[PDB]
Amino acid sequence: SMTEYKLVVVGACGVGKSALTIQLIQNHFVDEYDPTIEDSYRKQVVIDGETCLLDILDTAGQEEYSAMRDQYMRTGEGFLCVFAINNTKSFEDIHHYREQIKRVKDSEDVPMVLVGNKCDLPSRTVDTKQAQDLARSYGIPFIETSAKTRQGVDDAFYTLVREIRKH
Ligand SMILES: */C=C/C(=O)N1CCN(c2c(C#N)c(=O)n(-c3c(C)ccnc3C(C)C)c3nc(-c4c(N)c(F)c(F)c(F)c4F)c(Cl)cc23)CC1
Ligand SMILES: Nc1nc2c(ncn2[C@@H]2O[C@H](COP(=O)(O)OP(=O)(O)O)[C@@H](O)[C@H]2O)c(=O)[nH]1
Ligand SMILES: [Cl-]
Ligand SMILES: [Mg+2]
Repeated sequence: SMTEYKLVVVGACGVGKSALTIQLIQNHFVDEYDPTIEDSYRKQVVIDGETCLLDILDTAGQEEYSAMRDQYMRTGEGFLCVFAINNTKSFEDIHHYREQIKRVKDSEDVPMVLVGNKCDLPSRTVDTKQAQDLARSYGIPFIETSAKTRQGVDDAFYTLVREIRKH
């Protein structure tokens, strides 16, 4: 049988959670996808010779989902923690996303990948060095992405599957 992986995409409003997810699922860039929509998407992929069924939850942090947030997160096997390379606040928020994931999962060994999105844009305010130092402090990988060009997007999700395997 195919190995099934429940992945959860988190991070500040506007970092590109939806754009990243829709690239993997539908192979196109969506400009300004409805920021309020939270849904799960399924995709079959081959990673290192293993057929994987991915169930990806694209979080939107809306008030209507707030009561059930912990129940939705607890079934996640791995988390993509996304910031944008032109938004320092989204990078500062990463340690808070990790605080909440560690709380819900009651563990410091939750499979996780740090993702720096929008690497196509010129006006960078967070360097790869900063993100790699943060990832190293957590013992997790860092992957740079552009949801616009699709560069690195699959590497981010596939890296998270490899982290879930180690767990
Ligand atoms: C464009 C809309 C959008 O993408 N988002 C809306 C807001 N959102 C979000 C926010 C905000 N603003 C937020 O403050 N937090 C919380 C909460 C509610 C409580 C404590 N810390 C945070 C941040 C700073 C980590 C969000 N948390 C989560 C969330 C929660 N509650 C959780 F328990 C987890 F285990 C998570 F993995 C997790 F990520 C989410 Cl879904 C969304 C926000 C961002 C998205
Ligand atoms: N140039 C560029 N724009 C992006 C990228 N990813 C997302 N966007 C845009 O950034 C905004 C926020 O993206 P969205 O996917 O809605 O973020 P979410 O709130 O995290 O789901 C939208 O206007 C997207 O079109 C990227 O890699 N490059
Ligand atoms: Cl929430
Ligand atoms: Mg979204």
